Amino acid sequence: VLMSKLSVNAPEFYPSGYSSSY
Amino acid sequence: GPLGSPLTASMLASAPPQEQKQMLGERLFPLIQAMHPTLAGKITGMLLEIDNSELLHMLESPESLRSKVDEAVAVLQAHQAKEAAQKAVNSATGVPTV
Repeated sequence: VLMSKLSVNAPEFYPSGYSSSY
Repeated sequence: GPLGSPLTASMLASAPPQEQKQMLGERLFPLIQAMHPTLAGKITGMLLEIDNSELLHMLESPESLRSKVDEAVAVLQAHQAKEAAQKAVNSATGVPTV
């Protein structure tokens, strides 16, 4: 019953859409 | 001074260029904010196991939305818990001197 979830305890929360490409 | 109603929309446009999805991670903080089980800010870091593109889809669809967030509450509550890496209760305090 100790099954993992869909969103495990991944790293921290950073800028997903880090679109800083000029 | 203090923040009243932490809005996610204006929060985005409230940070420099690259500081777009910087604060409220991708789109989980907004979703978790809605629930606020363990910790929106921290929950986000965990759900961040997926592509910024997936979290967008869930945010526009409660079906996938709760699917990932819900799990977060279970997983994170388990994995992302209190750091029991504290000191031992058997720590000598009194030094047997003269």
